[PDB]
Amino acid sequence: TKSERDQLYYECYSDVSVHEEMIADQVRTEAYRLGILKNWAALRGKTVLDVGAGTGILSIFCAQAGARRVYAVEASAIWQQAREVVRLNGLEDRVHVLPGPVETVELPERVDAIVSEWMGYGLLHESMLSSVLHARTKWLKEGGLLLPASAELFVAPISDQMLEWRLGFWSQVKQHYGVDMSCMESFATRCLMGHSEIVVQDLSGEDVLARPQRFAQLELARAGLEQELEAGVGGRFRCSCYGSAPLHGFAVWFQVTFPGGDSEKPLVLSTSPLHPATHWKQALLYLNEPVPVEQDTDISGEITLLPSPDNPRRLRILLRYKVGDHEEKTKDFAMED
Amino acid sequence: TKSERDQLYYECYSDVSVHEEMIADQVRTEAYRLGILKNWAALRGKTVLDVGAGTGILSIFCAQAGARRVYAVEASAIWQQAREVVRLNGLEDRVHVLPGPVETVELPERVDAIVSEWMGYGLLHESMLSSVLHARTKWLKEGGLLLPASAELFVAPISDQMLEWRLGFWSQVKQHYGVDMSCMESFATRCLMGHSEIVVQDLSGEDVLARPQRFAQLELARAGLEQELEAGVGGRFRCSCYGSAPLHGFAVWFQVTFPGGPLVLSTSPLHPATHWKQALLYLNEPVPVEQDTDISGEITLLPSPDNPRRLRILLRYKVGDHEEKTKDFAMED
Amino acid sequence: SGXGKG
Repeated sequence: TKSERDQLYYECYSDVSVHEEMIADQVRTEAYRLGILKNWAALRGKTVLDVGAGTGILSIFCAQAGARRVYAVEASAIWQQAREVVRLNGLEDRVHVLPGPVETVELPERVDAIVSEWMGYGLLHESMLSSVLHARTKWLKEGGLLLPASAELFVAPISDQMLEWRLGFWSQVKQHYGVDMSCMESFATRCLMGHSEIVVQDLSGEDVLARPQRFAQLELARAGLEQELEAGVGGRFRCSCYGSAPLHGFAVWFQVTFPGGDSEKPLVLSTSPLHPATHWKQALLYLNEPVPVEQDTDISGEITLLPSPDNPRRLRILLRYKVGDHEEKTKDFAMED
Repeated sequence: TKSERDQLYYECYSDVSVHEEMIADQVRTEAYRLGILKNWAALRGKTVLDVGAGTGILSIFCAQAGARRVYAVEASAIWQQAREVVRLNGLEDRVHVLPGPVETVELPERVDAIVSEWMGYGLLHESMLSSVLHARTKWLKEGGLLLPASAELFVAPISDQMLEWRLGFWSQVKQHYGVDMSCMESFATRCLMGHSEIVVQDLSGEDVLARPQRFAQLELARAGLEQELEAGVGGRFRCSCYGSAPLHGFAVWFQVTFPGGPLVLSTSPLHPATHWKQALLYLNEPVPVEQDTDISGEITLLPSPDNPRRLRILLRYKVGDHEEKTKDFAMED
Repeated sequence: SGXGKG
């Protein structure tokens, strides 16, 4: 039900813990602060719409960069906290916290820029991007600024060292307690790998088994992007493994890019396992069991990110993949609750 | 509905992660191992029922203690894994995995001893003790052994350093990003403290604000224990604070004791951490306390009306000269 | 862990 689903989604942002997690993510929050500041020349003395303003922090960054008027639109009850944060910082004459969905807000003017932090796990979980695109079409002046301006999706095959340790735990029990439990390994593999949920977990370079590849890109100014979201975002990929390891599946992550403005140097916010950890971690797609691979084993496939039929805000990923000389396989995943 | 609820409960143990967590808990697993093996004199050549045998590990310890036979009863689908574990260890001749609830299993014979790891968060969440007591009445021989034999419940007032950090986070935003968010602290306090859920979280001794107080003791052989569980187990407590701190509420924890062959498995914050952590009961907001501030109260652990396996805690408390207050908590999901 | 889980 939409009244329930959307209402409950916005109510999840009315609690402190999610905002604590987002604002405690210094990689994310500083990237926005600096990406906004990089665009001082387009923002100073100009007007901004903040889509999904939360506690108001990004709208405040825009005012500190010199924006004349910021419309901070927030559909959850957290807008009331944003109103107090804005006043606490001496900004209520310029930054206007507006309750409700951006889809129905009525601003007194089109704006020079939109800022929004709309990205969920696996980039598109929560399905907020459509709201930003709706706001761009309705409210952004021609040639106006979008912050960030684009997103890119990346994949790499992985050998998850933590998963390997959890599966190997059962073969270690005998040395610790004198009871052989090595026969539990197949059961543990079915439980931890055989399900069909997208798993949000932090990896490192030690887990990455081949050079990461971009498999899709989302340029927010593009008119056709809304319908691509409905049909599925993604693409084919092909890589060659660095070395021998048990292949456990794939990690999907994203980056977003802020235009460089006067500096002519764009700022990239990345969620790669090769870069500092963020609250988004990575989105892990486990195969049903490990598959041994070696140096120069080719792995290919196709990944599609779709809204789930049951809940339009729940990310589904359809994976098709081929490891080496093995048969083509498929697996259909949905975001873990 | 009871049949669907019991099936869902047993199913929650059919997944590997909970068994991994329990067996990876070295404090718990070593304590049960030693509690069993140190009872070799009473188990040698005797028969054992393992109530809720899980993967079968405790049944194997009983065999190592010298048991002549172990009936390992397990209601979740994990019984299939226990049967494989028993075979891999060469013990199918003397450890017999029997699937299903212990309340309806048909054992071949009464037993000399029961072993069971039945404790939930806050000791009684899951309400598995009644199953062990049912098995004792039905299957334990006169004078038979129960491992563990007793449980004790403790409470202490706490100043949760992690909660303090989370509440103070909002006053630190200005230093990180140049935006003052200190006004969020009251909102954060309502969100994190103002609910009525029991929070399972691990504390350290640093968080304990007064000498812990034992408020109940459960001798598992004692007559009528079943009906006490339904009516609520608990007791009154009083204590005096160590020093000045914001009181955030109370922590409840437990220990169990094995006949000595006495070995105690503790879940106290003052002892090594276990997967049970502690059960935290937060007041609606912090209350300042000082050295020798007196705190008294009463704690009752009950089944929740809506779900007999969900722990409810009724708290009455009085801090110093403040008025007596109550708060009614139910286990977080 | 719980962003957008609503």
